[PDB]
Amino acid sequence: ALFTSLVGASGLGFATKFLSNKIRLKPAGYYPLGYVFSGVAWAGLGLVLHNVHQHSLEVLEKKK
Amino acid sequence: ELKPSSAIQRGPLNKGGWDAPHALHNDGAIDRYAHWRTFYQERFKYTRATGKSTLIFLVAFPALIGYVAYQSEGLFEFAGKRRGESVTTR
Amino acid sequence: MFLTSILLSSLYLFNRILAWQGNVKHFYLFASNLLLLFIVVLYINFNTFSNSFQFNFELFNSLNPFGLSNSDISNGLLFGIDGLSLTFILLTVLLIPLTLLGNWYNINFNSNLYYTLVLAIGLVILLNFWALDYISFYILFEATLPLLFILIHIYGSSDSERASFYVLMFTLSGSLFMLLSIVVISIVLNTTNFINHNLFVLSLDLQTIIWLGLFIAIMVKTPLFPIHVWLPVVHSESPLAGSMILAGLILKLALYAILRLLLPLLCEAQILYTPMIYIISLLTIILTSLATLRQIDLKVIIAYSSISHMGIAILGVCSNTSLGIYGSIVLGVAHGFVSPALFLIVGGILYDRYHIRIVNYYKGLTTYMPQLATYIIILSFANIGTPLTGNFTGEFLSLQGGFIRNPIIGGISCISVLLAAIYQLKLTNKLTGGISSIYMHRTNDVTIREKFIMNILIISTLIIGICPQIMYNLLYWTVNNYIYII
Amino acid sequence: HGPELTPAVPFFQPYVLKWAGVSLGLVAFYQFNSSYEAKNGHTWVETFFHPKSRE
Ligand SMILES: CCCCCCCCCCCCCCCCCC(=O)OC[C@H](COP(=O)(O)OCCN)OC(=O)CCCCCCCCCCCCCCCCC
Repeated sequence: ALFTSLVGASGLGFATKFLSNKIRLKPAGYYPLGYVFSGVAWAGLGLVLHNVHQHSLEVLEKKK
Repeated sequence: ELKPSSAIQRGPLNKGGWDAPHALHNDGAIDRYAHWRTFYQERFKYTRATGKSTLIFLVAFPALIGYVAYQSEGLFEFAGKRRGESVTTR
Repeated sequence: MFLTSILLSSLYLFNRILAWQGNVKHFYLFASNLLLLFIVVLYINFNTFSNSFQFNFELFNSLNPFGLSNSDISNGLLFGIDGLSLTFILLTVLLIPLTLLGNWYNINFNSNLYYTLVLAIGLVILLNFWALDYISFYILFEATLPLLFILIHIYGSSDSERASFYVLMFTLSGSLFMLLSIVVISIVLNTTNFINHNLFVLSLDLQTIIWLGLFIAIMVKTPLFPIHVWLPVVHSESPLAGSMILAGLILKLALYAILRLLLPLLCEAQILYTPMIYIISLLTIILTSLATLRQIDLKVIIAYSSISHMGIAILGVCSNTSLGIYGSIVLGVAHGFVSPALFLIVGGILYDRYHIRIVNYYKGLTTYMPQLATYIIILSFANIGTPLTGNFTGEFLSLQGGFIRNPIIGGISCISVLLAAIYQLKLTNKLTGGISSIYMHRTNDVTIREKFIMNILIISTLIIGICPQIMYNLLYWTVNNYIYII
Repeated sequence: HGPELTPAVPFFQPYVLKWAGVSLGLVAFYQFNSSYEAKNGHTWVETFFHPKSRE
């Protein structure tokens, strides 16, 4: 499914923003729009990798 | 001219909590005895006694169990039994 | 969308209990306690009539990396149970709130670190027993070791540096050879799987030399004779939780892994080579239960006790007979009860009161702690293998199964009842008797939580000791799934 | 001749109540389920057992 593959990469993005706050000795929610930025960015990476895998599967289907 | 910054104010570390009073008087002789026994391996050396024990329990005793275990392998079949029947296989 | 919403709610509830409350001892207890309510309801819906694996799920499939998958092509990580796999989960989940409880009034410095590490190395050994590939069994066979390293290094007693290095080094050093033998049968069979490998035979020259890589890998984990270097000196400097979860859970894992990995695809490589397993198991029972006698430290004795019982257990597995398999399982479920109770006695209660673990200070425990000297005696006499305790049912059936396969090695190995009585009763009558010691101010009686743990770990031995059949409903397929006597 | 009496102690201490209550509750539960040999033909808690069929 495409949707869980977006939500998981967005969760990886929330983890990036969280851990980057915690290295800088900030609290958890410091700049809470930055979670939206990282979620959209890593979710877009999930879009890209999802579509590349789709097209690769279709190329394998056409070889029969 | 290279010093960590003036903006640190770093302090001392406590572990926090309650000073429990001493329920045990430590004995210096027993303490140094036990510290000698646990870290015994840092001062162990090979002598004739050490070599005799290492020859028996590492070499001769596994070889004796090896002889007994690999020779007497499928001999005994004590499942039912009768009188006069074969007790072994070989 | 629904199961995502459950997670988005539960992480928020966790966040707010982090915010208002300071510790998450209460929410870790609540979560690890709800794990029981979950796994018992999984036990209710368990069909016992089928050898089959009931509850199956793949994680990390190609078509769905973040979650479940239903495809005709599977390269993820399989998970499931039957029987065997389920008794050890039920061993686990009723013990992890007791180690999570076990350091309640103790920690005082970075408690949120400690209970996170303990709960995490308990969840990883849940999913050990759920796993079904050779790699998904192996990627959690050492996800423990990081958190075990840091749980021993910080929070270890004194000289915890060396113990933390040993729990990484020895386990890793024996574990890489397991990785070799997994790589070889993943490039020969092209399947990592616990379902199909009954079907696949191998050449005896191939099957011979991949059994080595798994056997000297479980020689480290259940510490057999050229190993058990590390076992007492990882115990003796561990904290309280990481000693209970070590000796009750990490040791029985290789008892589970000699069943799950070795016996059903190494069927013909073992019958040539069981009488090396009998050599090694006997001279761990003869040797390591004889070095217990001369021990100045008090936690090291219960460590070598764990070695001696795990050396009895793997000559019940490797019997290729039907009583020994069930006997080793009931050893693994009963030693995992009686042994962490003993670690609560040695470094649990007595090290909290007097902070030094030398034996020579400790006598006359009866005159000021009567209702601890009772827990000394009934729990020791449970470790020796008095009947009606569940340790004797296992010791009896495993010595009987090892008597079938080779009777001379069983006759020699029967002396373990004596050798396990010697050191345990020598410790018990040094601690219990005599005039109350000079060095020792009188401290508190054993408190409500350190009785609440103990009576659970005592009733759970006595129920198995009065009826070992309460878990025959699970195991009666796995008594048969591993016999190759044609 | 007096045996030198010790202060007065209640009988039903909390462990008496807890241990006896759980033991007698489990015994009553076992007899309650064994009373369904003719009333239903199977035990009560077997009605909560719903595994999947083997097929
Ligand atoms: C370190 C790398 C290792 C891999 C990463 C670690 C694993 C991450 C956690 C994922 C694994 C467990 C959670 C998700 C799988 C189980 C829950 C689930 O949604 O599936 C239901 C499960 C099986 O699925 P199924 O029976 O086929 O029904 C689904 C029908 N659509 O039906 C069942 O039978 C339930 C089985 C659940 C028991 C799972 C084992 C219990 C231990 C849970 C540990 C989870 C750790 C999470 C830590 C949280 C930290 C934020």
